[PDB]
Parts: sequence; C-alpha cells; structure tokens
Amino acid sequence: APVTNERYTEMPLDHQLILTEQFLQTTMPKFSVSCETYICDVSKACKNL
Amino acid sequence: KDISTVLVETNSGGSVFRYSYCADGFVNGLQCKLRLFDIPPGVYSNSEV
Ligand SMILES: *[C@@H]1O[C@H](CO)[C@@H](O)[C@H](O)[C@H]1NC(C)=O
Ligand SMILES: *[C@@H]1O[C@H](CO)[C@@H](O)[C@H](O)[C@H]1NC(C)=O
Ligand SMILES: *[C@@H]1O[C@H](CO)[C@@H](O)[C@H](O)[C@H]1NC(C)=O
Repeated sequence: APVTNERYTEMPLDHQLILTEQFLQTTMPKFSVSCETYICDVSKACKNL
Repeated sequence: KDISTVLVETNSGGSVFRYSYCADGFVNGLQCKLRLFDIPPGVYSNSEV
C-alpha cells in the first residue's frame, strides 16, 4: 500500500522461490469423420436408408 | 451389370443437366465424395477406399 502518516509497517526479511506449474490445455487432434462409413460399413442397404 | 452412385447437377426447373459416374476415373471419385462438380484446388481429407 502507498505509505503516509508513519506507522508500524511490517516488511519481509527474506523471500523464497516458488514454482507454480500451471497446465493449460490447448490442442486436441483434429478429426475428419465420415458418418456414411462409420454408421454403416460397405453395405449399401444402409446408405439408401 | 451392377450399381452406380452417380453425382447429379440440376437446373432451375429441377431438371438434371450434368452428371459424372463415380467409377469412371479418379477425380470424379472425390466429386462423388464432396457434392461439388468442378472442385477448387485444396487438400481434401478422409477419402475412402
Ligand atoms: C498526518 O496527518 C494525519 C491527518 O492530519 C494524521 O492522522 C497523522 O497522524 C499525521 N502524521 C503524523 C506523523 O503525525
Ligand atoms: C524463509 O525462506 C528462506 C528461503 O527458502 C528459508 O531459508 C527460511 O528458512 C524460511 N523461513 C522459515 C521460517 O521457514
Ligand atoms: C438457379 O440458379 C440460377 C443461377 O443464378 C438462377 O438464375 C435461377 O433463378 C436459380 N433457380 C431458382 C429456382 O432460384
């Protein structure tokens, strides 16, 4: 805090390093689905239905 | 002899005027994949065998 009007401010005498590892998920594998051949295989009787 | 899975264009009156069988060549195979007749250049994913 900005100091004025003098007071008993406590200050730290020593610090320590702290690593705070922080994972942020940012990619997923791009997909290219084909529902015509997922939902039904080489059978044609699906694909007209 | 057997089945065909041809692409069909159609004009303002609903009448067919252009077509391409899917087994005639290779380029019309992916014309039958993505329903576009004169397909622009680009990468086209997930074309099956
Ligand atoms: C500075 O002024 C404020 C208000 O007038 C007062 O409360 C404060 O005690 C003053 N500072 C000192 C060191 O007296
Ligand atoms: C404060 O941190 C320093 C640096 O790690 C360390 O040497 C000191 O022992 C710590 N103080 C206490 C009370 O743990
Ligand atoms: C079909 O496309 C052509 C090209 O723009 C257009 O002139 C025609 O009106 C379209 N047909 C209908 C029913 O909108």
